[PDB]
Amino acid sequence: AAQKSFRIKQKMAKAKKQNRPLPQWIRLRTNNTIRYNAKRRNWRRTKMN
Amino acid sequence: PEYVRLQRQKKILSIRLKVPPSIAQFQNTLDRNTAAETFKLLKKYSPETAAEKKERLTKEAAAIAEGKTKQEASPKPYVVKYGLNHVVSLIENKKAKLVLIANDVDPIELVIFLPALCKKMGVPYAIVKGKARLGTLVNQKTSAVAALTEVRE
Amino acid sequence: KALKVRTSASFRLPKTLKLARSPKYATKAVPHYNRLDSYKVIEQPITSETAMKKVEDGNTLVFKVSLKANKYQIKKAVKELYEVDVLSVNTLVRPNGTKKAYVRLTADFDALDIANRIGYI
Amino acid sequence: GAYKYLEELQRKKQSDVLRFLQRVRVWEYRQKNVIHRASRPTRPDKARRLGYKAKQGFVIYRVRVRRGNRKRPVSKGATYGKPTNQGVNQLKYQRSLRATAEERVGRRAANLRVLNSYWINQDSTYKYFEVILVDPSHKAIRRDAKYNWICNPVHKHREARGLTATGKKSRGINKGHKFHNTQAGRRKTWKRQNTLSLWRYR
Amino acid sequence: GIKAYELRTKSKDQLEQQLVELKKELAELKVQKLSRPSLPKINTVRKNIARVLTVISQNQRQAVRELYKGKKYQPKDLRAKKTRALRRALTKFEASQVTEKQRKKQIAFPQRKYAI
RNA sequence: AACGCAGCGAAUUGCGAUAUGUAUUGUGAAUUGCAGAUUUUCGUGAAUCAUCAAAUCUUUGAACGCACAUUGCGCCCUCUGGUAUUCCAGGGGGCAUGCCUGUUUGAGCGUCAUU
RNA sequence: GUUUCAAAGGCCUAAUUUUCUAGGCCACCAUCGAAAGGGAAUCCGGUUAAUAUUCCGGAACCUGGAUAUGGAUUCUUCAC
RNA sequence: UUGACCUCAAAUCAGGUAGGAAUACCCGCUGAACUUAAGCAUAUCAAUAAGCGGAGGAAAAGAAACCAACCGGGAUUGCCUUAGUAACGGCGAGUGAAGCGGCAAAAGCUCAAAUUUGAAAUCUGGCGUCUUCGACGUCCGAGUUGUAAUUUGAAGAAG
Repeated sequence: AAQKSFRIKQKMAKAKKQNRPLPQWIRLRTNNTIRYNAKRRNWRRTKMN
Repeated sequence: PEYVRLQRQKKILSIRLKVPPSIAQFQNTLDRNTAAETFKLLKKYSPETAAEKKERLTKEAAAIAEGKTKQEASPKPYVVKYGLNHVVSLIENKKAKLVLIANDVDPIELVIFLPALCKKMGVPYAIVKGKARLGTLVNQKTSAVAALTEVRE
Repeated sequence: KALKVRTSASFRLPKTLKLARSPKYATKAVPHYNRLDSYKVIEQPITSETAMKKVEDGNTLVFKVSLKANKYQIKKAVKELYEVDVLSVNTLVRPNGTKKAYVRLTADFDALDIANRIGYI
Repeated sequence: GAYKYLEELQRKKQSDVLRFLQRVRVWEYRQKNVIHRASRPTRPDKARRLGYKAKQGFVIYRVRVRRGNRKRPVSKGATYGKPTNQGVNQLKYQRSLRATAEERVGRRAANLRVLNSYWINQDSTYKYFEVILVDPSHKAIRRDAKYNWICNPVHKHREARGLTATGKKSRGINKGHKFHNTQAGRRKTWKRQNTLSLWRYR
Repeated sequence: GIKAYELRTKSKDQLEQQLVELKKELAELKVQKLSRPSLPKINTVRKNIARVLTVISQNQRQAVRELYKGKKYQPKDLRAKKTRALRRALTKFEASQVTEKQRKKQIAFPQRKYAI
């Protein structure tokens, strides 16, 4: 909202980096049952704070 | 301050109310001229300073090793008696000759009954100003009571 | 006897001899080394395609700077490491949460010549 | 034997000498604060019979507490229940005013440990008590074997749990046929005899 | 790369030069990291920075102990940690310190041995 | 509790600008999805190993200089810069509250002796 | 409850020219509360795929530090 | 004019100490109603849930101001019995112990109140030195309005 605080901007900085798809080289690991990232966020669908 | 207003009003509150005869007798204190002669006497027969006790114990250790003599060595001390529980026992057995009681003990209950005890046994006693001044002759801050028993001829 | 004369009707706290510290043992034992060093403040040189355009034209080199870094400290850090006299400093915090410091040098030192020395261009 | 004279003199409370001293002392304690530090014991005979010793470690504290009953704190006397529990004004507190006095000084002086309390004086609005304390961290109390036991970790807040002289009276812990429902423990005894004990072979 | 046992014998000034030289290598490799896909050389050099800082901190803390040895009262970090409850509780000198009346009681009538 | 750290990780698992760890001890050659070394491979030594007694430990929190929808605003000692006991910045060390034991300055015709 | 039936302090000049000591005056009192109230001082032209009263060019202004040149003032003086 | 004493203060004085967490069990305070009585008000659920304070590996209790009426037992704690009994209760519904007896385990003790009075004999801190959970020596302070030794009712003290 333009005039925002530093404590708020620090949380939104995380939300940028965490929101990204599953890297491919992890899927070739031994045992590994993971396929796609469950914890994923879109701005229209779900909100943060 | 509040502590100054307390002690000044505590002086007044005791005076305005009718005090009983048992508390009232401590106002009858020893006068200035007679008192000075008493403490001139009692500064003789005063106890040992800490250095003079160390002087005596070195003389004790010398004579015991080479001589072997206790009970007569380092003569017999003539000294003033002090401490409340210590002094009360001497008055109870008719041993004390003179007694000096303080006028400003914190609870009066401690020292109020001593005038009645000395009456029954027929012991000379005298209330005197300054619990501090009884302390000065006995290497103490405050003494409360100070009595005599033994004295030179 | 003979009271202390006093004009005022108030009574205040008389100031007393306030004594200083003089301890028998140190609480810390070992004094800690420099928290923020010259190398720790300025971390990386930024090599985006926009930054190359500023180095040639504007006479300004750009850095990725650590958080907890004043414009006094960044001016001292660049002066010590690369041996250059700095003109001005401008700083911003990126959206990802990392500080960026635009640094403009004086007319004596060329930004392009020092750029090829450090590594990138 | 000076203390024995005070032991007998204190009992004669309605005398001329003591009713004077009682009224002079009770005024002084009102002007001072609710909880405040006392320099020496007011009753020197009474203190040493409860384990007081004049040396570095032992401490005395005066304290004032309100008289009368406890009131039920519900607003406007609205209990919300059956007629049995509608009482408000005539209900009473289960611990004594000694225990209330002993606990308040414990919260102020947390580092100290409570040993005992004794009655000084009273009026219509208040009662007065003098709680004696012991410092466990001080090295005189730690080394000397007579007063070492108090320094142990099991004696942390004796006043709160009710392990003092007044506490064990209020709990009702005495040997006798009169004391069955509370003796070992009131809730402990209830928890024992309201329980179904079953073995492997019935 | 660097061994820890080699850094024990060195003086105070030698470790200070060693540390400054390692930081310059770390700075130069971070420039290479953005002009190259992969670079596992960066891992080994920053382990060596941690090795030197560990050796310097030991020599200082040893020197503080060396002067404080003998006397009462030392820094709280250098004292015995253990735990809170044991540290406040009584020592082995204390508790065992029993009164004078039960010294004479223990000597006179101790627990004697017997059979049958 | 927040925010960070892997050659390529978003989560989980570990750790704190010495950041998937450092030193110390034991075992004796791995780790492995793909790289890359290091040759350390008859060794004072591989390892996401076991072990664990020396250290590091961001910002917080009982949370402690005063505040805290603020990365807000001060004060003291100390070394280095800009001409500097007083102004500006930088590196380091400190300043909460109640209660106890002692130390040093004190307040009160509360009260004692001496000029 | 927030100035009370509290012993509630922080502001200036020398002394001393070790930089630590002396002068003094004055006194019912924390701290948070407004990105529309109060409030020290910046404008024009240019430039980016996406930023600007914040970068570049050119012209100003305030607050806090230091300080010396010119001018003014001075035989009765702090201007006519 | 100078120095004491008693009460009360101040300091970023020297050195210490208290808070929060977890809460199965343990020690206290506080305290309901649904329900049962075929209704409902004493009663019952219950001296219980929720709420508040405080501990430890255990806690509490404990060396008789006891139980008995026998040819008398002998600190506390728990298990088997006593007993669904003696009592309580709109004597309705319902509630309800303890002594002896047999076992598991057993351990006893300390202050105050007397004068060392031919010697405050006692203790904290400071400074120094050692074999450093301490010991020895020395200097102020605490304290005679009572710190050591001596004695605790089973006794015990002075000759």
